[PDB]
Amino acid sequence: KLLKLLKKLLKLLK
Repeated sequence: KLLKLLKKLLKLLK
């Protein structure tokens, strides 16, 4: 789902 996609993109900045 596109909700877990937000966590997959978060590790690219945090």
